[PDB]
Order: sequence, then C-alpha cells, then structure tokens
Amino acid sequence: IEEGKLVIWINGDKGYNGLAEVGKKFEKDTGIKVTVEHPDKLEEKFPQVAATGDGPDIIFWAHDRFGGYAQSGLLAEITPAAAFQDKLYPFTWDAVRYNGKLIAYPIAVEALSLIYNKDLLPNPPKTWEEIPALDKELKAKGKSALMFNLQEPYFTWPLIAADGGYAFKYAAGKYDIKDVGVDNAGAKAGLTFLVDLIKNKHMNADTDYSIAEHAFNHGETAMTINGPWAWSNIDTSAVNYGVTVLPTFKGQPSKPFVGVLSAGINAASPNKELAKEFLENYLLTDEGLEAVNKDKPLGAVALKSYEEELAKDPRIAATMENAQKGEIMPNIPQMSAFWYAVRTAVINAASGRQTVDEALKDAQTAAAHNVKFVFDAVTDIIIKENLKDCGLF
Amino acid sequence: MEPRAVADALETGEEDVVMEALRAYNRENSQSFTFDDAQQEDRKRLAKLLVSVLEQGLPPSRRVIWLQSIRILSRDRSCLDSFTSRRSLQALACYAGISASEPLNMDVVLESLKCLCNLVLSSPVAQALAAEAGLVVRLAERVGLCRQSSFPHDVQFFDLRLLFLLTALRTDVRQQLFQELQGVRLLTRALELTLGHPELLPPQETERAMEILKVLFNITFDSIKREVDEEDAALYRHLGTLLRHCVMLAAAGDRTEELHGHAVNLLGNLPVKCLDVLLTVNMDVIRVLLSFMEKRLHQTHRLKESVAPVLSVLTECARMHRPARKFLKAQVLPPLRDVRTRPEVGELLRNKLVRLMTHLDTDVKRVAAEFLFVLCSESVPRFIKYTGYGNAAGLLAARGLMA
Ligand SMILES: OC[C@H]1O[C@H](O[C@H]2[C@H](O)[C@@H](O)[C@@H](O)O[C@@H]2CO)[C@H](O)[C@@H](O)[C@@H]1O
Repeated sequence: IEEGKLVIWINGDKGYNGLAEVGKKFEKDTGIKVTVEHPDKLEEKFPQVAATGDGPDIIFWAHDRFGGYAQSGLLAEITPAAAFQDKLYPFTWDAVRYNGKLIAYPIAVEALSLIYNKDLLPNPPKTWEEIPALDKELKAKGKSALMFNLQEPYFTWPLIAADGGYAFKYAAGKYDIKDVGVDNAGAKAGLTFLVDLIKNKHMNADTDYSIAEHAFNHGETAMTINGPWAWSNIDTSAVNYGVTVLPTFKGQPSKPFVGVLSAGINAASPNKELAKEFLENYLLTDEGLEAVNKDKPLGAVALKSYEEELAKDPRIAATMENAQKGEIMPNIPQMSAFWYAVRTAVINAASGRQTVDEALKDAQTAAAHNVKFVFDAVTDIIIKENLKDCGLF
Repeated sequence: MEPRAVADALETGEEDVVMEALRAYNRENSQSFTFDDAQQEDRKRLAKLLVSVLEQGLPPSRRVIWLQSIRILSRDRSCLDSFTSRRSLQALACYAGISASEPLNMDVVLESLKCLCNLVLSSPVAQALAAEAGLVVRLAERVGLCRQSSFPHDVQFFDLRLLFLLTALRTDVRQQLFQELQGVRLLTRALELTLGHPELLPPQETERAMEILKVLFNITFDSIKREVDEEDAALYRHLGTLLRHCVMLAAAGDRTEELHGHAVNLLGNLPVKCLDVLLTVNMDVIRVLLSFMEKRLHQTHRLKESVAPVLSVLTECARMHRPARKFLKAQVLPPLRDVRTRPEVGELLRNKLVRLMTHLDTDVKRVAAEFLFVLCSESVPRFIKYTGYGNAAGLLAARGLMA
C-alpha cells in the first residue's frame, strides 16, 4: 500500500466522479495525488484485502458494515476535535459509534423513497394494496406500475418491516444477538405481499438494480423504489419525476432501513494523517460535499452548514419523512450475517424456490447464530458452472 | 486504427472511407477482449455512432462489417450499455431472423447471434429486453427445424448458445420454453438428430449436442414434478434413451468425458421411473456409469456437482431393479474377508464412498450414504457391517432407524 498517496474506495452507485473532484482540489493545495475507485462487491472485497494489509486508504460504505470492520481490526480510530464534531449532526456521529469509539466519519443520511413518473402517474398511490389495480390500468398502455431491485434485501425490507419485521431488537440500550424478527407475522405478511405481486405478474423476480433503473428512466414503469443517489440519472433522462413517501402496507408506513454513508480509515494505511485532512478539511466542507452531491445526490448530509442549503429540496424532505418512519440500521458485526440470510430468503421466496415461511424460517436461524448457510444446491451449481463456461465471442 | 479516428470517419466521412475505417478496426481488434481504459470514452463515442445507424437500419452492403464492429465493442463493459436498448436489440433480432415482428444473409445472421449472445451474457438489461421481445419463440422454432434445415453449423450452434443463455439467466424465458414452447420435446428431437448410431460423434455435432443438453438441464432441473402423465413419461423415457446413447458414445477431440457429464446431469432431472431405460445380465450402462463416478471421486473443490448426479442415478437404478442392485453390490461392496481394516481407510471404491458419508456437505453425506444403504438392501446391520457404525449413524438417525 503506497505512502504519499490516498486510495479511496466508494460504491459504484455513488458520486465517485464528484469525489474525484475533491481529490483534484486536494492535489492542488497539497500536491498529493488522490485515486478514487469503485470495485464490484465493495463490501466483501474490503474485508478480504484489508485483513491482509492492502485495500484503500479510505473506505466508503453505509455505517452498518463498519462494526464488523471495526471488530476485525480493519478500521483505524478517528480523532476529530470537538470543534469538528460540532459541525456534524450528533445522530450521524452515533451511527459510526462502535464500542464507544468513533471508527468512521459520517457523510450523509440515506433512505429509500417512492420515485414516480408524474406524466404516467400524476397522483402516486399511498398504499401497496392498490398497486395491483394500478398496474392493471397501466398495462393497457404498454406500461407497468412498479419495478425495483429484487436482488438486494435492502429494497424489499421496507415492505417486510412495515407490519412488524425487524432485524435485532433494541432493548436495555443495546442490540441483543439472539432477538431477531425475520420470521414473525409482520415480516411474513410483508414478504408474502411482495411474492404475490410477482405471481400476479406485476413484478418480475429477475429484476435487479440496472433493469429497474432502465425501465423507469425510459418511461416504461410508473414507479420505482430507490435512494438519493439515483436522482441524477433520472434528471438526465426525459422522465418528469417526483420523490414521495413510501406506500403504506396494512395501513402502516413502510419502514426503510436508514443508512449513514461513512468514510472509514484503513488500519494498514501509512497515510492516516493525510486521510484525516482530506475528510475533515476537504470532503466534509460545503465545497467537498457539493462536488459529490452534484454528481450523485447524497441525501441529508451530516455537515450542518451544507444541509441547510439542501433542506428545502422536496426530494430531501421525502427522504427524511421516509427516514423518520424507518429504523436506523444496526452496525453490530452480526449485520453481515443478517443481510446474507435475508438476501437468500427474499430471492428464494420471490423465485418460488421456498415458501414465505420456509425462507424466513431459515433466515432467522442463520441470523440468530451469526452464521452463513453457504449451501447452494447441486442443480444450482451445475447451471452456474455451465454459465461460467460461456465466454465472449 | 484508433477508436477516436474510427469514430471521426463515421461522422465526417464518405461511404468508402467509413467502411475502410471499420474494416481496419475489425482487423486490428478481431481478437481484442481486453481494452485500454484510456481510450474508454473514445470507444463509447464510436459505439453510440454504430448503434445510431443500427437502430436506423443498415444497408445490405455494410451489414457484416457493421455488426462485427458492434460485436467487438460489445466485449467491453463500458460500451455495453450503448448497445442494450429495445431498438438495438430489435434490430439485431431482425437481422438474426429471430425477431417476432426480406431474405437472410447467413453472415449477417451469424454476426447478429454473436452480438446477441454477448449482450445477453453480459447485461441484465439486455436479458430483460430479450425476455420482453420473446426471442425464444423464433429461436426454438429454428432449432426445431431439425433435418428440414440447411442452416450451417455456426448458426445452429449460436441459436442453442443464445437459447442456453436466455434459459439459464431468465427464469421467465426458461419456463416459457418448458411450458408454452414444449422445449423438452423440441430439444429431444434436436438431440436425436444431432446424434444420428455412429460410434464416434464428430466435433461439430459434439458441440451442438452438449448445448442441447445444457439447455435441457435448464428447463428440467426444477420444473418436472414427481408424478407425470404417460405422455411426459414416454417423452422423458425417450429422452433418457438418447442420454443412454451419449453415455455409451465416444466423442472426438477427447471430449467424451465432457459429453458424459452433461448427459448424466440431465439424467438426474428425469422422473425416477424413467431411468428403467438404462437397463434395457446387461450392465454395460451401469458399468460405464460406475466408472464415470469412480473417476469423479478425485474432485475436491467441485466434488458435489461431480458425483451427486451419478450417485443419485445409480441409487435409483439399484432401488427399482434387483439385478442392478446386486451387480452394484458386487462391484462396490465385495464380500469382506478381513474385517479389521476400518471402512473409512483405503483407496478402494467402498472406502472412498464411506469417507463421503461424513463429508462436510450435507448433500454429499445423504447421497453417498443412501447409495451404500440401498446396495445393502436397506438392512441396518448389513449397512453397519460394510460402512462402520460411526459412518452409518448419520443416515440411520435421519431415517429414524435407531429404535
Ligand atoms: O441489500 C443489503 C445491503 O443493504 C445496504 O446496502 C445499500 C447501501 O446502504 C446504499 O447506500 C446503496 O448502495 O444500496 C445498497 C443496497 O444495494 C447495506 O448498507 C448493505 O450492507 C447491505 O448488504
């Protein structure tokens, strides 16, 4: 890992080009080069390369993964002066608090919202139950009502948690490992409605992030569920869109998992002081955050002074309203195993491989024990191997 | 020819100078699969110029050359999203003759199928638009032409490859080929004609047969229910007979093992009752299946997918056919002389199969133990005698045979 440089990793759906602008300004004043990269499977790649002493100088991700990173000794302690800590909201400082120690700099609050096409759908629905009727009315013009990423549980979880589903119960001022609400009556009811949309052919089980984004941004589907990072591509497209509150399931609000984008410093980095100056004096300023927000919107930024310039944005207001009706993600190391189990459960329930009760039952056991059922059936291995044997021509 | 220069010719260039620019780029990069990140935006600009004319419609003069440039650029992840639009995928499907909506140039068809294979393989958006466009309908039909078709081997192979990619990646297309299009009957016919009873399968027929097997695996691995009718049973039995021929057949180019593996994997999806054709004493097929499995026991990282299908097939043959059960018992579990050496020690077949009974993978444990169990005629003390109690305990516990 090079010294005298700063290598930064941030997810590919974020403003990595905007972050490169902040690195240019950093090189202009100090003469230090800054490289921004967005590798695939970033949340898995960083543990494997940082545990060996490599990886980036600074790692960007939502706060939920940073506890497992800190528990493995992968993150260095950050030392923001009390004068700097007051420039950011305290609630975002909470999200990067692991064992009473600050492990990452918070950047911005994220939450899913209902994005809709004002031309195809001037009055967006307020409940999930009317979406089947709405998709019926929209199929008459070659369009559909709703499409969103069904390959990541983050996007399904708002419907799951609405009626009572939860991750780890917060009690006695702590998350307890063994209280998991993945297979209760509410999470079963939410996942069942999701599966019933797919059986009734209002949504396709194979829809991923890029398929959903492509459909909405080309005016094919009237609604999509996504976060602040997705507004730029909809701006660039010919779609006239609004960002509103998520629909209500069973008369209750959808509860999205609120994430706080955070920048962690690598323990193996020999530039822990340059990383501090870049994140405090360049990124977490009005100039640094605007450069990134101009690329892909961040949401409600942690820096007080610049959140004031964005708060009137009706899209930020809808992001916060959904954030208020949701739950701040835990950052316990068990979160990594929690997402792995719920990802398998959503896919299996949607694809019809398991029932709703089966998929959530297996996810509860794995999430309650911080274990990963790395199974894969024989027929699934054969297809994945036949696919892997196919190359380009 | 650099990407920026070739893109310049397409914009401000005469007909004869834009074709040479593409002609030279196709020569320099006909085998380019890695791309320099420096000229990334140059290639994306060139790719958007190629797609604009493709969406408008290419004149028949410059069609093979235009598609080859698109096929080369489709190998790059950065230029990928430029080619994955409805109009673009509709143009490629029309030029390939598989659009649902003019004579066909066989070179244009070949290049269009290759383009479609690249985009479908690489892009979920392309997979989604290909499902919407219903390409599988005309694809299966042309594949179903069989001896009625003078289509070249290349076109027939890339139809199957595109058929494999759609059915592997898209479950809606996979179910559409199985249910609406009756793909099992369609591909069983296509398999029957690709095989001809030659004692050696030529290289071309070997490629298409194995694609047919992999497509058949995609549409049968989780769609065939336990109880079928006699039409499906006669259909699956007939398909099983062709798989019996593959198991007994040799393939040119040292690909006989690759063909057998796909044949065995597809056998593992058929209804268990349809495996009787493997026997119609006469244990030539079982002997080949047994040594097929015996050679697969060396796989470590991919042991599961290598031995579970054939073991499951051997287990069902032994369970329903007494001469097969007894023949396999004589081959796998010969009568013991000295009962001192532990079953899980040694390099004999019985020793390799016993060690799998305590494998880490629960599928390998069940499949290996079930095999030796039925060879012991489901007798608990006979099962313990040959495999040892500690190794036998897993199966006996799962089946509630302790009491
Ligand atoms: O799907 C599970 C996934 O959810 C969250 O990931 C979000 C991320 O927070 C967003 O900023 C954006 O990148 O979308 C992601 C979902 O694809 C968790 O942060 C992540 O740990 C978890 O695996």
